Amino acid sequence: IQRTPKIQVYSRHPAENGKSNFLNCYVSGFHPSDIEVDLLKNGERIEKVEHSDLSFSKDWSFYLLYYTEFTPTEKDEYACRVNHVTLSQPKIVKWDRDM
Amino acid sequence: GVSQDPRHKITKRGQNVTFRCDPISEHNRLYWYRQTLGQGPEFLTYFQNEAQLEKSRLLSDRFSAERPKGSFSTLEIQRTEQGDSAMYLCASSDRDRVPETQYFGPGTRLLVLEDLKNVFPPEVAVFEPSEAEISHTQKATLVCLATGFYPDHVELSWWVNGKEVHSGVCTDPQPLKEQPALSRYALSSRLRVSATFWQNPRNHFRCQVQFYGLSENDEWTQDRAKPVTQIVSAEAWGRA
Amino acid sequence: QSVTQPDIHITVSEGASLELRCNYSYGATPYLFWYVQSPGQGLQLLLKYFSGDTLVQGIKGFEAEFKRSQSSFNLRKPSVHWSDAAEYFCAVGFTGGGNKLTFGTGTQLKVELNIQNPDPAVYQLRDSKSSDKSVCLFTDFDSQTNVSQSKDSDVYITDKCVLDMRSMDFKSNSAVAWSNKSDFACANAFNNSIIPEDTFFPS
Amino acid sequence: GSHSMRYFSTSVSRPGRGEPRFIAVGYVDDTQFVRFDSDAASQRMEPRAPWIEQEGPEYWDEETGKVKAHSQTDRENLRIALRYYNQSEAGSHTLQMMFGCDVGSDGRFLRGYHQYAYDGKDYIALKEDLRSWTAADMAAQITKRKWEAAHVAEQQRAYLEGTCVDGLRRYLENGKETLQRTDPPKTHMTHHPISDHEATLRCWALGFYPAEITLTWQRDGEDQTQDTELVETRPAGDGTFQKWAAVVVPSGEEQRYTCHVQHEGLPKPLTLRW
Amino acid sequence: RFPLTFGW
Repeated sequence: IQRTPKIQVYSRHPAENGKSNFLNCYVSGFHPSDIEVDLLKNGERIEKVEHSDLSFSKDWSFYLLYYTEFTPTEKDEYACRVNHVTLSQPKIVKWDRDM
Repeated sequence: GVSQDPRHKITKRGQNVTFRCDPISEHNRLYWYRQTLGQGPEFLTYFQNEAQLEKSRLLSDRFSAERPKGSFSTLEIQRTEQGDSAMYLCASSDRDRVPETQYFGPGTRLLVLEDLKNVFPPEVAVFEPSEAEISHTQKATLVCLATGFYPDHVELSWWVNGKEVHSGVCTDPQPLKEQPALSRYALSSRLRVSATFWQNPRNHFRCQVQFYGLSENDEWTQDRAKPVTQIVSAEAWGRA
Repeated sequence: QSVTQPDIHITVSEGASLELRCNYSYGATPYLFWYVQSPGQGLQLLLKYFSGDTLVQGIKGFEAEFKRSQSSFNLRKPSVHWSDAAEYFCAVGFTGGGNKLTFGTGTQLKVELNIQNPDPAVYQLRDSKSSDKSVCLFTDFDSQTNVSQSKDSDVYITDKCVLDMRSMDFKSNSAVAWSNKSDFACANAFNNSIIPEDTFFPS
Repeated sequence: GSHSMRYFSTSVSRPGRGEPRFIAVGYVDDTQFVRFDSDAASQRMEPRAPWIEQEGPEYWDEETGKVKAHSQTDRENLRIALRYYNQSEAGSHTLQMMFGCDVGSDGRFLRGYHQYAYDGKDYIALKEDLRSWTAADMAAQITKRKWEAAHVAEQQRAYLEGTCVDGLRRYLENGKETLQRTDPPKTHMTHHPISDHEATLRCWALGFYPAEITLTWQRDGEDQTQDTELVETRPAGDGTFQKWAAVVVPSGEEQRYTCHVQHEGLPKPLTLRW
Repeated sequence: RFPLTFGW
């Protein structure tokens, strides 16, 4: 069987421009395992990306956490790009600062 | 039920060694152990049917063990030294039986030398009982003796009419040093049967002493016979 | 994470009760084994216990009992045979520490003969055509007789070992000595050792 | 307080792409401390928490061997599962495993868990008594029969009550600075309009540990779930968690809406009003 | 500590 991933985009600390923070893209309640996740800056793929270790919830659906180091500005576009076999097309979630 | 090969091996210091272990079928695990002279075995490593999972960090990297095809294991230790001379054990388990019983093999005793200046083979002779025993016991006690061998790697057996017998047979548990201040070895053995078994000349008697010594790959540099693996036998007939 | 084997050397008379202790660290409930190692060959498994039956009956008449209140798994045998003289190891596998076995310090056990009809004697056996030495045999002597080893350089004396004629149920001790000296006879070999006054000698 | 330890494993088969990707992680109640990825070059159990680095080289040498066996024990296990379900040897499937122990306040054993999974569905689970099993399908009843031929229960039962618990307090008392303490959340409220007289009210609570927290939007002493969005708990990556609750209200009615936060770290349940 | 593992 298959599960549809739930995606969230958010920051470790409240938004303060110029001061370094961390961006997280959380994948939850999803199955199967093999999935590709990347973080984009204004459409540019960010190279230095680290990911959490693979675990799963009580319902055997996995959960992951992709984070990277960044510094927010006023105009820059950040978003999380997700591709999965459960997705016919790669889905992107825009980052909202005060979502 | 494990089968190991070989049992006794002797080398000069600073070289490599190689033994094999052919454990039981349908057993997927293989533990290697090292037992010093008269002590608890020391753990080396263990496999699960394909590859090496754990190795004692207190053992150097020159210890190489591999079980490629998952049926038999291989062991290789480089730069032999006398501090490693001991008995090395091979064991197998199932991992599906919860008690996880390990069954060991006959093992392999290692002796490292700084130079092969000590190898001398044994000589065997048989001694017949005196009538004073038969005049007092109606039973005869025979003796086999080993003279001047090195090292203490022997396997003594008796044969009556071509078949091994064990009733009324005793042997020294340990060989001695003929020169206790250095030192060729010596061993003793006895065999006791009734007078009618003895006073009948047809009964055959042979003292089988198979010696674990040099192999064919070894090079002999001394002006004497090569002390290769030998089974030195001495026989006797019954007497009237 | 330790295994304790208190009995490190035991010598009893044949036919008596026997118990060897083996205590492990008061931690988890680990695997338990008792291995015997004959002096020459490898280890032979006697018994094991993890199922939950505190009493285990094993091979060679050996039975073992598990007592978690004492954390002991002690080997037992009702009457020890004469052949049980070997080194006895208790081996455990610490469940959380991997399936590798943890072996004990080792117990060396010997058995003295409960001799019934002592009859000491000394015999000079026939020299064969392939030797220059006359050999001697101290047999049918009482078990508690200790042989003082030779001090002359050209005389060898052995330690006692026991034979069992399984057919007739006869057990006797033995001790051999030999020398290549021409001035050597068997009657004048065991003078270094203590011999009973009633020991028979050839006429 | 009540804490636990979990062990999660994951084996994902891949035809022709080498040995299946094996990922095993070690989890304390809500903090990960060890991991093992098969495709990494180290091939040893690597720590992921500071306080667990006290354990000597024997610990890593032991934990490495025990899990590398589990990789091969599960790799060959899949080749049996393909025979059990009569699948194609060129198909891709996933194997999952979990079992750990929960304890009480003063170190008392509380509960025992053990559950496997095959492609997102349960295969075999140890019962609450820890001395019996529960196979899901007829294919699992084969393995269930084996594991009954051997006495697997009283080994895993003695483990879930023993070395799982006996080793747990060693982990906690090594790191009582980080685990046993609870960080209360940082709470605030935002305000976001979408039209002339309709806006979105979102209640924020950041930086708390652990993740068990309850949020409820109430209107004049009456709770509300209609027109309310509550996202699942999300981690910060440093050891804290986040969660927001949303409610859309028309203009002029904002002051009556109340956000309430209930959490273990707070001695008193918070009451927030805009 | 990581417990043991049995095949099917």
